[PDB]
Amino acid sequence: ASATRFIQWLRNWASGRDLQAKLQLRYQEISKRTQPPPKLPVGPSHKLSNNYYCTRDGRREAMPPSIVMSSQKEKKAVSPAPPIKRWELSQDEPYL
Amino acid sequence: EDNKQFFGRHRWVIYTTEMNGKNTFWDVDGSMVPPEWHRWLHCMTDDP
Amino acid sequence: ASNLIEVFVDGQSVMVEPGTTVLQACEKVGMQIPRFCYHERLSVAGNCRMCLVEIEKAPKVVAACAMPVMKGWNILTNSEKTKKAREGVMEFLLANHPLDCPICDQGGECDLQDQSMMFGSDRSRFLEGKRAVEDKNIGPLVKTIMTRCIQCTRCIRFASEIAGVDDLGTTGRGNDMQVGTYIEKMFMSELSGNIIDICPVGALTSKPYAFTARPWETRKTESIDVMDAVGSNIVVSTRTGEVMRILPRMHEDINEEWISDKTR
Amino acid sequence: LVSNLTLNFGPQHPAAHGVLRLVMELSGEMVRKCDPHIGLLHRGTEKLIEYKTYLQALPYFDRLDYVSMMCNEQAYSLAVEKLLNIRPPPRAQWIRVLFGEITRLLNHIMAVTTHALDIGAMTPFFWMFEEREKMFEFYERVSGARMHAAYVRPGGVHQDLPLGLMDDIYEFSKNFSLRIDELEEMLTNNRIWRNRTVDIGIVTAEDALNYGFSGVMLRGSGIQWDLRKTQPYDVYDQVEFDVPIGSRGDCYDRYLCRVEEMRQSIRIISQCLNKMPPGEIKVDDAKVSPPKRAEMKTSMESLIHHFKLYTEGYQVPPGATYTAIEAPKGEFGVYLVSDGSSRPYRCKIKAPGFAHLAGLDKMSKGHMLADVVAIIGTQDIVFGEVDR
Amino acid sequence: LLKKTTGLVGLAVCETPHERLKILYTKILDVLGHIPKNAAYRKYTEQITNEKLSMVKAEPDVKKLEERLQGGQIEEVILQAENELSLARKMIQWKPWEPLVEEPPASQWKWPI
Amino acid sequence: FGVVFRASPRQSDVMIVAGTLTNKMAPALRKVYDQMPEPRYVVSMGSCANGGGYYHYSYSVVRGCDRIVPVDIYVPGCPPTAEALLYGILQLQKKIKREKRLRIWYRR
Amino acid sequence: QLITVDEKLDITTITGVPEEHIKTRKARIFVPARNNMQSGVNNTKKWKMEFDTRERWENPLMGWASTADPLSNLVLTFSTKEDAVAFAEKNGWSYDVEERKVPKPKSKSYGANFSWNKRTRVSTK
Amino acid sequence: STSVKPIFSRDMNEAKRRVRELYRAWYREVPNTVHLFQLDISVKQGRDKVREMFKKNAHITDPRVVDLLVIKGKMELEETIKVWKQRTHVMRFFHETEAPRPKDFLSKFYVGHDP
Amino acid sequence: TYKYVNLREPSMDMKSVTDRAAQTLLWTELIRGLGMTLSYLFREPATINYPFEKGPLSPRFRGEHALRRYPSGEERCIACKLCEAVCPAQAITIEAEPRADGSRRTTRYDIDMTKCIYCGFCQEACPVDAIVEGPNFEFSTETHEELLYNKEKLLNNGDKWEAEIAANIQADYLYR
Amino acid sequence: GVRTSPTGEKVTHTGQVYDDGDYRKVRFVGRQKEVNENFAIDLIAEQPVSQVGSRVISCDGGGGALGHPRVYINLDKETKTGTCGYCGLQFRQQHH
Amino acid sequence: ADTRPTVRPRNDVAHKQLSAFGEYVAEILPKYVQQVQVSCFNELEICIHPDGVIPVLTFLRDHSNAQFKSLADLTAVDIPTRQNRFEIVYNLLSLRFNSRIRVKTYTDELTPIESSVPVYKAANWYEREIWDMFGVFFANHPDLRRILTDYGFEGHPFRKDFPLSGYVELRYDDEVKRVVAEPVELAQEFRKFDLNSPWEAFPAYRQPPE
Ligand code: SF4
Ligand code: SF4
Ligand code: SF4
Ligand code: SF4
Ligand code: FES
Ligand SMILES: [K+]
Ligand SMILES: [Zn+2]
Repeated sequence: ASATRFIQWLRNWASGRDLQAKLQLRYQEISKRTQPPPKLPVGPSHKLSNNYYCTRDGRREAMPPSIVMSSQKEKKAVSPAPPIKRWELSQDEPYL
Repeated sequence: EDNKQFFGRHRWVIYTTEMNGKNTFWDVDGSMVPPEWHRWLHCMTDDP
Repeated sequence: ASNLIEVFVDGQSVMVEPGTTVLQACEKVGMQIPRFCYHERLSVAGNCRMCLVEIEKAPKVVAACAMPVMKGWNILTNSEKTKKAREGVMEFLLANHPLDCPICDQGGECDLQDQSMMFGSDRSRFLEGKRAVEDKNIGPLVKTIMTRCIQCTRCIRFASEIAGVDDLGTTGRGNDMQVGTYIEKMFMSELSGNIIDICPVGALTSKPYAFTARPWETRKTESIDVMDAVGSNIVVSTRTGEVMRILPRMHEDINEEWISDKTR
Repeated sequence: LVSNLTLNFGPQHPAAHGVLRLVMELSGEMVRKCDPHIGLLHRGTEKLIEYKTYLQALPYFDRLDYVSMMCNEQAYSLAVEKLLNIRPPPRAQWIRVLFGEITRLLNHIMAVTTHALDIGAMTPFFWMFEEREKMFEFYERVSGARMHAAYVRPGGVHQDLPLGLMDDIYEFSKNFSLRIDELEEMLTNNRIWRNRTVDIGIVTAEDALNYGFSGVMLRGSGIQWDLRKTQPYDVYDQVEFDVPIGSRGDCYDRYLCRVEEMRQSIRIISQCLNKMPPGEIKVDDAKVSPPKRAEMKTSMESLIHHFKLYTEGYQVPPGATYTAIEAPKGEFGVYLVSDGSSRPYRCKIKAPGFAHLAGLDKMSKGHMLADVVAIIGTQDIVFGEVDR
Repeated sequence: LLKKTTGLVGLAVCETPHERLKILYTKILDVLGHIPKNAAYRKYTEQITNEKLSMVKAEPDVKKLEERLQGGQIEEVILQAENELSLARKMIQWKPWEPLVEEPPASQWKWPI
Repeated sequence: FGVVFRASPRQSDVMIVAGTLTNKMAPALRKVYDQMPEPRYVVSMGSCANGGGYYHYSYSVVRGCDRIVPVDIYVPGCPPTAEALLYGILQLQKKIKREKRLRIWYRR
Repeated sequence: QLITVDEKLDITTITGVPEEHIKTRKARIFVPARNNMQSGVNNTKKWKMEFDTRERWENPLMGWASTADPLSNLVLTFSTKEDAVAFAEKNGWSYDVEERKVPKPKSKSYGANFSWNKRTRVSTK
Repeated sequence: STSVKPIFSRDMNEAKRRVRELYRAWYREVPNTVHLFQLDISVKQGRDKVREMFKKNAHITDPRVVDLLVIKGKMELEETIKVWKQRTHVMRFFHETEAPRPKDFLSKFYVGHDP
Repeated sequence: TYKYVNLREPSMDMKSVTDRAAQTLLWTELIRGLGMTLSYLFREPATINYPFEKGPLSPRFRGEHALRRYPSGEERCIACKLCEAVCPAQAITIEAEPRADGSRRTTRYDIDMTKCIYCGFCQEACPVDAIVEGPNFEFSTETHEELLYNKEKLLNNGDKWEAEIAANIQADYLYR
Repeated sequence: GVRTSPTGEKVTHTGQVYDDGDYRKVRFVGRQKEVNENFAIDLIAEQPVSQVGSRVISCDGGGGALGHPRVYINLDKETKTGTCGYCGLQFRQQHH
Repeated sequence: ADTRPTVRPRNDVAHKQLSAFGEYVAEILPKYVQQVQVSCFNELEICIHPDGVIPVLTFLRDHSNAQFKSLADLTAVDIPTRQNRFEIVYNLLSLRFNSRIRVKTYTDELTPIESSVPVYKAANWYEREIWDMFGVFFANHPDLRRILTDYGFEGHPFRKDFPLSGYVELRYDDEVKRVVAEPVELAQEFRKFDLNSPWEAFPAYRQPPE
């Protein structure tokens, strides 16, 4: 920013940009190093009623794998899942 | 200090020529900064 | 044999002798009912209520440790009606308990840090003050910090039914109640050192071993004792090539799980 | 075979991608075969992790691909979340995405610049690396460590964003796009750059699938495939960005693809800052998420769960799984296997550069010796994850 | 009308997809004859080829055909077909439909240990 | 500070071992060390180039590059922040500045 | 097709262990005892295998616990006794098996605490 | 039952063949190895060492194992032939720096604890 | 949703062709390349002056581990071995015995600053905020032994920097 | 209190010292045995006891979140002073 | 999907498809497939007799309903508690159908598995690694040798019975002017923490008695 007016124009002309508007170095727009103390929000399970852990059990709701065919003990052909769709060309800017 | 330079070059320290018996007129090293000024010097806080 | 009676455990029938406790029946299929006031080598008391379990089609959860089983019962050990009981019971035992884990000796091998994690809720809704009890000096071996006591009456039944001494007991009423001797008496006996084990909390920790090493950095190494002819099986807990302590090892034929004070 | 040469990168030059001992079989000027030796950095990461807790193991994934750090941690985090059967809070999913794109900016800047450093193009290395320095602060101001943040953990993140950060990330993003346009003003249209990366290392569409390629290698030869679009994980289903696709298949397109991905990262960050939601930063499940110090020092249960989660860790249900993400270089994933204990039984790390390097032999056929420089670079090979 | 490029490197453009596909699906059905008619592979492969071929006849134009086949680019269906065909011949040598070759040990696939 | 970016390994002046030192890669490092013309100062950078860092107990990791060569300056931190590394280099120059070759020679 | 090899299985020569640790170390097979401080018996299930102990001296510089044996920290888990024995047999380590010691279950009865004529009755609660 | 899938050799009679094939491979290579790496041990010493490693495996009986032991040998030789190894890797079989480790009983009882 | 990067068709009109022909024989795009570089010559370098200036850091920064003391002066650490049990690299060694006055305190406490990975876990697991990491990082040493900090070295550093460690923790303990 | 051995070496608050014959002290030759002189045990004893009214008083080391966990200290016994396990500050009930 | 932020929302539709796609492969190649199971986090598992490595992998790569073009991953899991201690695992991708399947076998030290390089060129190196780190041998591999370990590594690291610290540590010796090797000695031993909690964690996975 300290650059003189003559130099400011030159490096815009050579690069063909408004370099002054978008400078590479931070001067003051950054946040100040000190900020007022925060006050963080609490989680959705912070309650004093009807909040037993057994209902929101993260892990015990998991179960072992299910077994489809086990050797120890007219149907339509089935794919592993629906076939992928065809992506649509980006209409914001389809071509570079 | 000079807040009219870009971030990083706006807070610099000039080192004494002597300290703790060492002739630091030349052999200046970053560890000579006392802890209190370290927080301000490294831009960890605003108030000196 | 025709003595047995079929009892279901989640429907999985298993035959157990009449008079078998609910907890014992659930042990056969590998389910270890959580407990605090039970020890199969000590008479039954049933006061922690941490073992409460559901009985199929009944409005009341029956105490696992003491309740005899009748024919054709089913024991739901994972229903929501059973998790509610435990989470509630573990809600109380951690109410008056202090924040001593970082300095309590048992921290790392505690029945209250484990059964709290597995069974108890994950947060506390206690907004009041805390209890605090004054310590006792009952010997140069068993360091005692009774603020962490949770009234299991193990130390009590053990002394009256294993060592044969009748010095330990509970005095008072209700939450004011305390566990101790009520007088400055050193509970001394060759078996006296075995209350350091049964006590599931840091309310009675070994004094020589105190502030020596956390349980999770020691390398156990089964061995035998030679202090006397009985030859008790023992686990020589060590660390960095340094014998940090000695603990009983289970063996029914020789010494169950007790070791004389000298051996300890 | 005429005269096999052990072309070695052991005397590493200023490229900072690792050390590579290369054994080739030339025929005069033209190369005819290759045989990379990759044991030079195998530290055994995949074996140590079997002795650590899932929490203790997290920092390893940071040191696999040491230019795409937070992306790596996210890959590991999703795997543990998936086996834990819990979801991070919605605010956490945005933060992780917010830095995934920032990390992707970090990775490409290294990839494009050093890939240009090797070919003698030295000026673009600095300009963009200055931005890397600015981005390091965002890493440093949230996690306190310039590179190996370990910010992302199973269950969300560790600490919430400090004040004045999002208002400062926005400052970086706004002017950043000017930086790239300067970069393109010396690489894209320059004829010297074109001569080096056009019709070089062309990979056929079918082969790319067979050898096991992923990322800009697959999408650099037409294949329409990006896990951020087909198998989204956190919020990518709730943002707008166009997966660039090349057609020639040569190096030039991959260079174009990477430069285009960085722009498509800005279009995402612009949406992360505006859509950032409020709430907590970690799963409110104390048994998996250790409580904040405030509750630990006040409540009983809040302490125990801070006394076991830092000595024994959290148990994980028995099982195994493979989870993958569109890491900057390519598909990245782990075949974690848990047997019920707080320590993983096994953890195979699918490094995207592992397959992209084995396929170097195929790509190097019938090209001059100097072209292996522009071929290895275009694959963005970092031997941190090749060897592990 | 014909495409200039297929959108992929190493997958050229088929001049007449209609004629090419009718050869392959028809060619494939020939190979499936040897495979025992009770074999599962024949039962399902047969179905997935009759439907594919049937739609080839209906549409006279390439573009509208693709969006009904749901195999991606029309050329990709052709290259998919070749691998499908090449598999059929091998399956005759392997004879997968045979009973299980050998059961696993008592606790081979048991997890956790 | 005059510290150029690239120099031929056989016309170097100081080696900055940065990163882990695998058993496979160890012989190459020693070979390079012997080709350095004197004076040659070796600087260990990071924590895996000092004591094996995170990988101290890895079978295929040389527990500290000092085993393979004699180190002059040790820089901690994994990674040592780009500024800390610069302190080491500045520190090295002083360490050189406290050398008195000729004086010792004159007093032989 | 399939040959018929009728020899005792042994891979001692391919694993790569120096013989010093093969014929010398005395592996140990046992069901880990119960840590008496707790009543949880989830860790008395799987048969662990381990070697004998060896001296740990003290590093003079810091008094740490240095060691030379690389197999001191080696532990393996096996589902049954036989699965463990085989792994030792096919590697050469002279093993020593110890029988599982299942706690002999007891006949607990709360109602005995209050006896008319049995000494089992307790004088307190 | 002992029905086991073999690797290369269906019986010891064929398996022992590759061993003799292999031994010649080393026996004719030791002269190259010494000169290639400019080691400082006479061509005679290498073959004598070579016999030892072959000799210590004489007790083997399993056809599969001998196939495996052979398979490793080719890799060891191929690295040596191609000069992929390095002067250091070649001498690791001889144990120069290692001082004489005592082996008789009274030697052990005077130095330390290792049996 | 995708997009094409290199699919431009050069229009075959004479004027357009003359441009691509003009570009080759006059190096114009290369002349442009010399332009961007020229601009950067007249920009202001982003080089700070070290050591007279420092790179901006944050309160959360991780540096040289140190051990704190209460305002009274007493050691905060109570030898709970959480930090040892969590340090991923096992760079922490600890021993403790009941002090003369019967208070749980350490006797041997060592951190291996070469096995450390500077992960910050130690300061996370401390229930009493004893072991922390100061904002210092310039502690390169000429010998390996110097980088093995025992209890005495850690305590001195804590006392040495405590005027700052508290200042950083003060501004940042709320986020934790 | 830094009380030195007759051999001339300082003694730490842990009491360790390299006695006369041990060679390990040779390392200090040309260098110094760095010790910290702010002995923890001494400083706490300097701090005075505090008088409280009820039998139970709560200690947190001051600062709440910046101090040790909260602990409640019984004070029924008057023949001794209650002590906080973490910080060690003492308390005592007054005129009783 | 459900209103519980601390739990993972199940996607049952994808789970149903795998079960439907389950028998599809169990019926088609019953000579090899031993066991097919689907995990609750939507991941299909196929258990195959080791012989059927090529018939099964080759099928899915090319069948008209599998189309698993790319090999995601290939490793092995050492498990010393089974007669076939090792356990190969193939992770397959399918761009067309956008799904992943996992195929597992079982082998041991002395029972090689046919190289799958013909099916996929991806496994050219992954099979070197498995041999290098675990010791399993792959038949007909074009070029099988060590890829990771150091030259002349007398052992297979990733086996569960291989000590973490190895058997030899390097060092430089001036007497011989070359790097050397010696039996490993550690300044500080690797402390072995014992973490297992003695209380049953998940009742669902409980192994029934013996
Ligand atoms: S007994 Fe000790 S470890 Fe257990 S909860 Fe109480 S204070 Fe914590
Ligand atoms: S002293 Fe121990 S065993 Fe006795 S009641 Fe209290 S907690 Fe239970
Ligand atoms: S920062 Fe991490 S690795 Fe370093 S001492 Fe602390 S816990 Fe250990
Ligand atoms: S975690 Fe803190 S209080 Fe506990 S031992 Fe470590 S430094 Fe001391
Ligand atoms: S164990 Fe049953 S109430 Fe305590
Ligand atoms: K106890
Ligand atoms: Zn206090």
